[PDB]
Amino acid sequence: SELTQDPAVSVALKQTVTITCRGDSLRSHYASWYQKKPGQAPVLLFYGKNNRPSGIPDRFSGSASGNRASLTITGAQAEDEADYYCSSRDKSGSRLSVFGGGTKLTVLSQPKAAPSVTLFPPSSEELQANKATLVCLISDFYPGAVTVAWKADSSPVKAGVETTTPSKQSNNKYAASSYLSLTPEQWKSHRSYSCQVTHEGSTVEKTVAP
Amino acid sequence: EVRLVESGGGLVKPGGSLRLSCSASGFDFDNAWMTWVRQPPGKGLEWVGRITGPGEGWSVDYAESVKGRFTISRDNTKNTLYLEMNNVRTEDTGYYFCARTGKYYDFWSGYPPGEEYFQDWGQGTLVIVSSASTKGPSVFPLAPSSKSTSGGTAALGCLVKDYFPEPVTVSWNSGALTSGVHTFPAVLQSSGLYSLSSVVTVPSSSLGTQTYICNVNHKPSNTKVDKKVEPK
Amino acid sequence: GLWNWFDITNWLWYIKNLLNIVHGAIWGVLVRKGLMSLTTYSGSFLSGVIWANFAACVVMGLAIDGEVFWIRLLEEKDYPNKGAIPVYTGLTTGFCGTVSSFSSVILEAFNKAADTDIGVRHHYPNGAYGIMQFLAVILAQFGLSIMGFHMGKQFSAVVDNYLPLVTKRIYKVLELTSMILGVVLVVITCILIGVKKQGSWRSWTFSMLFAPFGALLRYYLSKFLNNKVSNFPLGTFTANFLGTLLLAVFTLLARGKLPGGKGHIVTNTIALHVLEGLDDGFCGGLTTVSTFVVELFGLKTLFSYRYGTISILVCFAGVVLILG
Repeated sequence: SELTQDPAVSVALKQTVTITCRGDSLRSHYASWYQKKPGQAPVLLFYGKNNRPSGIPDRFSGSASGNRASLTITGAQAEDEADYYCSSRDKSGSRLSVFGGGTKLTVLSQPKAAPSVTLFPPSSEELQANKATLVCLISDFYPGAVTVAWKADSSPVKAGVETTTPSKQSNNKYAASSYLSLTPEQWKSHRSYSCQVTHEGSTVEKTVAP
Repeated sequence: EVRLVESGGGLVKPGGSLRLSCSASGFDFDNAWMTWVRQPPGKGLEWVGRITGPGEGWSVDYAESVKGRFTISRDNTKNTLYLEMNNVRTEDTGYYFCARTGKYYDFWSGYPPGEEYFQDWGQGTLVIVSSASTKGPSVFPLAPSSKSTSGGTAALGCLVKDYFPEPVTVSWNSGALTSGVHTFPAVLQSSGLYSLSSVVTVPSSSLGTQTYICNVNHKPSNTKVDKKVEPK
Repeated sequence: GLWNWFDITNWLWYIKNLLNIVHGAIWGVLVRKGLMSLTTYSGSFLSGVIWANFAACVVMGLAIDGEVFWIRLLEEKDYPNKGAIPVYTGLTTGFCGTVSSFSSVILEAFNKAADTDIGVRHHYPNGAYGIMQFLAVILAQFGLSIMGFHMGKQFSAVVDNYLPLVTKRIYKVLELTSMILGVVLVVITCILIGVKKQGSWRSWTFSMLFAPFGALLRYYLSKFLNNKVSNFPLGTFTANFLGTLLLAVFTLLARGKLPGGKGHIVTNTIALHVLEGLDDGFCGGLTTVSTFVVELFGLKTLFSYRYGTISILVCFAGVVLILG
């Protein structure tokens, strides 16, 4: 990870906000910035010291100082919600370029709502087939920054956990899901299995036991 | 009015080969760099490589995870960009974009060879490097956990598992019931088999009479399978 | 065809370094001579060029905070660095460097020594007094320089934690000073008698002309011949050695007057003044305590004392060799 970024940032309407790009090579190289809406081609936003292509609204201003590259958005409108990427030299003076790990921006169009967490014990129907998939249910949440953590009793597990990127809901909320592929033998070897989920610093946990 | 269109997608068996083309016009092409950028779905996009012009004799560059496995070459006469892949690993999947490259170097503040900025991008092409194949789906009844709640809104669905490729378009009661029916997006397991679960928002007062029959219908395999959800 | 980007950008960076270092040296020599003419002895038992180095370090203290790549290089770490060694070329090796007078410091120490061994080096009184004054002057110079660097770093932190006040606000003033220097160097130097009419006007002209060449020589020594042997940059050291021997030779040529009639030859106000301008600019732009201080207790833990001792002792031994 040559370049690092904040995974997600939230801001209300008409209020300014900044997106921070941190990297070692930014000391001797300027940055670039790319708005990325899903299913659309990224459009160049801001690059160099003070260069911005014609057509883009003035609200996107970027500054470079020290080992940071900052693009600050002034007055995020309805259509400004997207992912923003920073790109520059990977090694300080090499013939390459890289990109940051991702920065999801969310304009607040819905007051914050807690997710509806649901967990189902593995059905016996998959159990006789030597399969045990745990299905954790994440729906009706806003905004889209949820991290699924699976705990084996007090201990954790990562052996078989799979998580999907949250998507749209009919009422503009978000929903997602996670799966844990586990053998039936290890299913009965632990006291409890939980899929903790955290959203904007708030967490909800649901436990299922044999 | 500058536009770049990619072409040459489709599924590729790992270790195979695939050639990607990019149509471009409406701008000086013999003196402008092209850069291949890829994006795995749901993740951050990554750099593949760039190809130069007459400034250096059409030189090449590549990513540290790509160097030696890809090939970038340009045919100026046909005004098209070509990308060649061999020995494709499972990580190569995602959207491939070919974007024109700009050059920027301030004369007082900077360090050679300056930054690169892409003055435009292309619509994109999709490549899916999967070791799987056309296989029928499965139906596992997601029991609504008879204990659960008794007066609230419970949940019950189906484990549509091990189906490929997209989509499955699960149905419910042959369309009779739509009480909060969501078909969640499929998840990518290690074995490259798509799987998704859809749930109907059921009150905890179902008491059996509220019957929910679960319709699974996979077009690519032409498999039509039905399953019933019943609590433990 | 048109050009080659990977080469045109390298050439632009090189010419940027050249222009920045030349302008920095030219603008720093005038500050040096302002300090020197402002000696106003009063107290300051040493005085003269003593303050100049003390100034050069303090301002350099505001650069070493953001220098990084030099600091990282003198830390043997961080493989993916490969950065520019003298970042802030127009200020680190420029104004901060050219102002320093390492060769002048050693010459002052030797001159105040005044042939410590008057007739015999074995005698305790004369030798002890001479070594005492030499150690005192060297300790004063380097301790004041290091203290100035320390206050520079501390004040840099104290001003940085509050507010940067936009860095480019200093970039604009640097640029406007550059245009002022260019305009002056054009008009005043071009509008003059062909024999470079005497007075305070010519007293700085040849020194100004010779200073940037010495600064360039030190810069190329500190970029090419540097980092050739580990923990011993050897670039600044060879630059200082060349500067101090050159200054000693030309001071013997001017002050010593070994034939006796060389002063009579330089009675004409050309031969002595070209040497004076050389002393002002060339050896003064080739020897830098500011880069020397950075190589000192800034970083290079522990081993720094070895570098300082070897540099000082070899320089003093050389300038003694010119005596013979």
